[PDB]
Amino acid sequence: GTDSSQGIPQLVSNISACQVIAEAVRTTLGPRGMDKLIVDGRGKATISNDGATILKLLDVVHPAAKTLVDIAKSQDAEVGDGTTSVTLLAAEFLKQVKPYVEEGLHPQIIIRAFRTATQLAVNKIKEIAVTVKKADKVEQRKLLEKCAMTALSSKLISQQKAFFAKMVVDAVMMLDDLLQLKMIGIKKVQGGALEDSQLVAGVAFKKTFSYAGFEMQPKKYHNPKIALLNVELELDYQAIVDAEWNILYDKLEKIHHSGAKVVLSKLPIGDVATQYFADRDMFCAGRVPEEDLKRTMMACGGSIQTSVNALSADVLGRCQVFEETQIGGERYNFFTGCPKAKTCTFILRGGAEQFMEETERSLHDAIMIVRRAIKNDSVVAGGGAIEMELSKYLRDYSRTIPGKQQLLIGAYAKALEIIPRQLCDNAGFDATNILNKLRARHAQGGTWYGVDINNEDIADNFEAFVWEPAMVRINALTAASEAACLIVSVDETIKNPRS
Amino acid sequence: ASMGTLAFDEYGRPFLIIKDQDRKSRLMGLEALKSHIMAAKAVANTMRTSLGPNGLDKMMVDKDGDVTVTNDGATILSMMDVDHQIAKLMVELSKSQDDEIGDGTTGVVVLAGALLEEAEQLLDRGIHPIRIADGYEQAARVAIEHLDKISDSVLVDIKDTEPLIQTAKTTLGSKVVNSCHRQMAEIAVNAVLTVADMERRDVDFELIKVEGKVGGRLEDTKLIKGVIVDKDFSHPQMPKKVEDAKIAILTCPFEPPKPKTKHKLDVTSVEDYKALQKYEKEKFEEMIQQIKETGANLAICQWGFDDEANHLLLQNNLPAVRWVGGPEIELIAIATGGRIVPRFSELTAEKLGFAGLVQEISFGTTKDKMLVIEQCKNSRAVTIFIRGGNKMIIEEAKRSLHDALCVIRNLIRDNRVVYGGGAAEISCALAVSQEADKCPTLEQYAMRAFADALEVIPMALSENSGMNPIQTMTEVRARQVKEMNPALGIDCLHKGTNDMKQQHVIETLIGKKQQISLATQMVRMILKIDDIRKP
Amino acid sequence: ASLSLAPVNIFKAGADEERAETARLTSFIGAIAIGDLVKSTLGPKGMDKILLSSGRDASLMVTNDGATILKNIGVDNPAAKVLVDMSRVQDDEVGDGTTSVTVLAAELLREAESLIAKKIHPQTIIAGWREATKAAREALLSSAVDHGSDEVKFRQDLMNIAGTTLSSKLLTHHKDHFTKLAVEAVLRLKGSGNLEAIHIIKKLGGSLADSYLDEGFLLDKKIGVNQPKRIENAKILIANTGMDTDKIKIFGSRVRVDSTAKVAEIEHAEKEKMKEKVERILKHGINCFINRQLIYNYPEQLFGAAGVMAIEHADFAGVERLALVTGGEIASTFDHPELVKLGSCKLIEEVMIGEDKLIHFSGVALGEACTIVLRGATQQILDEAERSLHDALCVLAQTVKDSRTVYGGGCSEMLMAHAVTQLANRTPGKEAVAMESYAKALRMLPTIIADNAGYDSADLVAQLRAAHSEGNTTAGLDMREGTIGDMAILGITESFQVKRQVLLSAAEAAEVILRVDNIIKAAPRK
Ligand SMILES: Nc1ncnc2c1ncn2[C@@H]1O[C@H](COP(=O)(O)OP(=O)(O)O)[C@@H](O)[C@H]1O
Ligand SMILES: Nc1ncnc2c1ncn2[C@@H]1O[C@H](COP(=O)(O)OP(=O)(O)O)[C@@H](O)[C@H]1O
Ligand SMILES: Nc1ncnc2c1ncn2[C@@H]1O[C@H](COP(=O)(O)OP(=O)(O)O)[C@@H](O)[C@H]1O
Repeated sequence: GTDSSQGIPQLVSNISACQVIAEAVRTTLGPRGMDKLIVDGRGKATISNDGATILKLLDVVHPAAKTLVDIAKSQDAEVGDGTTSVTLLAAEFLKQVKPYVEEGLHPQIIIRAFRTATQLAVNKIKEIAVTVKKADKVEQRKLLEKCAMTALSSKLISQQKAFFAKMVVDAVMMLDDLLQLKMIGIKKVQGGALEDSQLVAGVAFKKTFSYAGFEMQPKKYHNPKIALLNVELELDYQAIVDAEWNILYDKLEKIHHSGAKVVLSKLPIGDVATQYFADRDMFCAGRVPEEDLKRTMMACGGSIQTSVNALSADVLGRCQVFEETQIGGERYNFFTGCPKAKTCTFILRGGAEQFMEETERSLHDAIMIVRRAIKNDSVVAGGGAIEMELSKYLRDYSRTIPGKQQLLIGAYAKALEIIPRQLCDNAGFDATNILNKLRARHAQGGTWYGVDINNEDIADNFEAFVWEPAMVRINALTAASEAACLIVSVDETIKNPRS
Repeated sequence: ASMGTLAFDEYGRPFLIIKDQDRKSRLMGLEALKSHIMAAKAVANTMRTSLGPNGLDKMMVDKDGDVTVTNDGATILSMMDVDHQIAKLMVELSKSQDDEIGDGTTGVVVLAGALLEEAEQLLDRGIHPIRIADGYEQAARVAIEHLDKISDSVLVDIKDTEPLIQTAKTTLGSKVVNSCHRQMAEIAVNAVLTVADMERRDVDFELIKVEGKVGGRLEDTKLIKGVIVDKDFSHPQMPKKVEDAKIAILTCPFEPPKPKTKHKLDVTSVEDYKALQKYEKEKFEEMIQQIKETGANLAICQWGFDDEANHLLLQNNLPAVRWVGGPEIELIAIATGGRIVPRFSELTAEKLGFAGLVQEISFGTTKDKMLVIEQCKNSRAVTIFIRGGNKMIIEEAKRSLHDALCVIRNLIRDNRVVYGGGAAEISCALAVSQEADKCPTLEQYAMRAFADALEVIPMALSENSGMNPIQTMTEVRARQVKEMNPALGIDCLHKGTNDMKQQHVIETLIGKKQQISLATQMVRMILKIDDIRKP
Repeated sequence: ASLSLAPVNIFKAGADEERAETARLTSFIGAIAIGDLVKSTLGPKGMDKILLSSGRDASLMVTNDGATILKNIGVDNPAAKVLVDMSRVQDDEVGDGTTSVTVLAAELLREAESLIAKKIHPQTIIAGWREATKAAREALLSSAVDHGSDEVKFRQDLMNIAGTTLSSKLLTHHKDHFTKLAVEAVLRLKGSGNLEAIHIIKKLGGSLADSYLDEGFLLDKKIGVNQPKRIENAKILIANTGMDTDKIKIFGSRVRVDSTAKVAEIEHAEKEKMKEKVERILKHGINCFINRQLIYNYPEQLFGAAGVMAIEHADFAGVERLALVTGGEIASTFDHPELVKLGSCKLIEEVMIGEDKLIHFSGVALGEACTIVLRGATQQILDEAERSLHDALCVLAQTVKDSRTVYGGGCSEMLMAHAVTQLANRTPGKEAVAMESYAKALRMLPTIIADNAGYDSADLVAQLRAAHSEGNTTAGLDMREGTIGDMAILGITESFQVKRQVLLSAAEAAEVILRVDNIIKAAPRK
């Protein structure tokens, strides 16, 4: 029975709620970051190492927490995955300004000093950012291939990893249209060696009991296109039963007259009637997935039929060739051979049943890492190197400012240090010694030494090809500073219930 | 410790942050991992005693009060009161293992428990779970290649039964049913070979239903090639024996149809009432004539029918039954080739089934009878009707038959097999020890940790009966270093030798391969959890 | 690593699971309780037991048979539920020996926990018990005898077996008359196992010696007002026709009229249809009519004008048995007088016994039924009488199905004792000790058998041991003198199949119980 909603008490309550939100998702930062199974309460436990997904599934009622989560989501939808980084940085700002608002520092002074320090950092980062785009990136792609290496370093899959990186990089050159998350997908295949994974200019979807009609399709067909039908095709007595037979007969006649190689019906197509429905003389299917559709209208333009005897020019339109082969002993259904097949799928060929999560964490990062490397030009050493450099700049400039902004900028610099701290925490190493060595080397020795996840020691991450877009870091830091400013700018909470 | 931090403020004024943390609980990292692995102790050391031929059975009761005694580990852990999320995750681990293998449920749980326990006293030395996960993956690949060293294959022919009988007998020896060992071995072989598909495809469990009721003796167990229904004839005076029964499938009540639309009919004169009576009588006579048209020797209903229809059917000497469920009608139709007749107008000559032999069996003074069809020429269903002391021995026989069918399916869908009984796991321990000897120390710790944990199978095998663990280990690996064989294990029943080949201890290689793999991956992903925030 | 001393646990509100040794303790004490509640009803000196439900209902049972005793009892031990299940299975198989198998299982579990205290493992116990059960079955097979081929020998064996079965019941005073009645009823069934063809009346007043198996029947229905009170040599007609508040099954029709003349005409229509239905009933040539449902005033008045008896509220089982024994048929359409079968009757009258009126039936056509009048003093002594008669009929029917017999009353029991004794003496190991405890429980069953009368135990055990040592597989105890005798001469005979089933079921249930180690309890609902 404790009530605390006064200005300073409400500010400390809000920033403590932000601290709790950060504490919830502290340990998921980094490639070797651990996770938690969270059950939605309906019996469906959820595992996802990405922090953004964790916040998406997470639900918190505090208004300050809600604002912080909203800012994190806004950052997520813009560029890369910096949600964990920005949330941790803002929470560090708040927890290090705790001992400043706790005794009388007015919020506006803090807001002004935070804006000044943010401008100082965003200006001092541009003197250190190095552009590599002209260093043999579009052609003679050894550097970009090494960037692909960095996303999957220190693993026995290295023999397969080199081929997979060349795979994804060639997919990038032949899809260098600012690739996104949904433009490229993956499909799971059971059995086979890891090396057997190979790229197909299309999609893969195994046919099930309610997917396809019959086997031995005309694979080598010159112009097979997807045809979607919104009419049932599967199988008082003389009033509805004869009507059903007439409907079946006219639908079969429509299918025969259309001549579409691939036919999709809205009702499921049962395999028990495979011998009954093998007389269609061309491939028929049903219950098409929405993802498969979305990967086919942009591929070569599958059509949709919406009448009893609907016929369109794209039921048998111009697509290159159809693929349907035995994959692991079971024949799949590939909607390949499309002039605008802007969807390359990595066939997950491996002998591990539970390898899907490792594939998602190991194949989705390579395309993203190379895409972010290509999109931006100026890059800085990662692994906390840029954070340590910014911390050193802000700490050495704070002592140069006469006024109340000095302590605020000092706390800001002290709060920019969590990224190496969190990375070495998730690596499992003791944070004190590694952070100590990194800070000493960065301040005295070099301006780009960063954390190493492989040997667990301080190293010049610039040489380790640990890259990151300068603009992405700039906007992430700006968003974190804006979030901190907004959450500090709170004085009173008003609810005024209608009831 | 208790209540977290006890300050209530930073200076002394009234203040509060956490809502009632006194009766809440906060866990951060190591303490949460200890809670999870302590749950792992609970589940594993509860499960362990049902391992091996001397594996005893368990009594587990839910909040409802269901009486259940079983011997297949997944069955023990299936309905037990699971409270902790990782314990539940182990539960569906066992469920998945049973679904895609059907044997070795005991092995996965005990192995995971041992791995997690040894991991916790690893953590007690101050080591981070990522290193343990990597070392366990290395142990997994070492174990997999060791299994691949001594693999062996069998025959996948439909007529082959003798090695199949030996493997089923080895699987069922650990159960209570071992009194009629060879008899039920033959029974399971007959049941699996009655209906089977060789096109590398599965057998639907909706097509095969196995049930049995109390009474009789264990030796009375046999194979029934037909459909069994726990229903009797509509009229008791009707003689229970019918031959050449043309099964007339019916799924509609013998009552006039009525639309669901809100309608009202008004009766105002004697003529309307008399016409309605005459219409009802004529429609009932029409229904009787339609039934008599085909001259079928068996009509099966769904929702029953009144006494007037009962007398009409009795007067016509037309066999019939009532109160038969929809799934039962569907099973009868699919086994006998019949069609669906949802209404009177659909009763045609092409929508009737047939049974080779329909028999009713009575055990004496029980007041309840049963009707079973059998000898179907193209039967689509098989079943085993067991007799025994009481309900739970019958249920144990059901589960034993399920395990036998599972092991036969494993032998069929893949011929690759090995021998266990403490042999394969001890060979894996030797291999993991060798790689540990040739391993860098930091991960050699986890290597030897995994070896020690995987050596838990002979631990439970010995303590379920009583022989010494360590001299058994010594003799076993002495014989294994003297000569290598996948069948140098434990002599559970004092056969004299530790050679499973002589004792025909056979299990599929795929089952134990997936055992090791699933145990490794789930142990790792449990090691990737260290946070609990119970309110 | 157990829960004996653990800082943390996993339990729900009120949930506390319990370890293996105390699981054995609880399950076996529940089994002991079940055995104690079913024991003391063995042998000719069996003592009846009362039931009183813990609620206000207080269900009261009086019976000498333990199967009914264990039917109605609260269950908390799952092993107790196992025992109830196996006893019910034995009851569904045969009539006698259910208490024998139950007490055998209870004492086996007693010796099992004794062996557990004696520091032995359950698996060795199960192996030894399997071996001993095999040996005991062999020994029982050694002295099995069948005499079903000879009809006179079969009747003598039926006499002896039914007498032995009824001796343990209260009817031992009139045992001879009851045995003769049971033989007559069983041979009147022509060997059929149709228990529903047998009914016994529970009427109050009189002495139990007056009981008799009348060839006819008894009707508990009431005679109509205008209907004649005595119709002889009538025809038995059974109908399913409702003929009460008769209406069409169509519920979608309602009366929406603009004048009461329409309603009056409608009512005239239903009364005319009632008259037509009565004419349809009468055109079949009937004089006695049996109905399941009630009868209104108009049909009974018309029948009294027509001089036709009407019987109402006769359930489906009774009318079906009447059709089976007489020759009638159940009907629902009366437009087919020639397609409805009727029975043949000889005597229908009323009898007054005490202060109650009963419609007496006699002169059956087929005689495939058994009805016995019982002059029980009270309701509970009646219930005991029907229970004993049903058990006698069941054991006679089982002996008819399988005529192999043995000599029990402790004689066969000591035969198994001797067999298992030699088996134990001819093998070493804890297996021999376990099966010696087995045999000791086997011998302890006659301890209760004889101590229901207060006789000596050890002296008779030694005497029967010596008698079986000379080979007397017929030397058993006699409750009259407490000495040995020839069970063949003394008439104590038991069915081979029943005894073998009892032994095998007891061994199987014991094996099932010993294979459970740990019992876990979820959160109690209360
Ligand atoms: N191989 C590596 N070694 C060291 N640090 C790495 C490596 N790969 C990625 N990182 C670090 O991970 C950070 C990016 O993580 P992020 O994508 O923000 O996680 P999340 O997606 O959970 O928000 C970068 O700042 C980079 O320093
Ligand atoms: N006769 C036997 N001799 C030695 N080991 C046996 C014997 N029978 C079974 N086992 C062992 O018991 C283990 C588990 O069997 P069990 O628990 O009965 O069923 P499941 O294999 O489904 O767990 C197997 O790994 C096998 O090696
Ligand atoms: N005259 C007798 N002498 C010795 N034993 C008898 C005699 N009559 C019956 N018994 C035994 O007493 C036991 C008790 O029989 P009863 O109570 O009728 O049924 P249940 O055997 O189910 O208890 C029987 O198993 C029978 O073997």
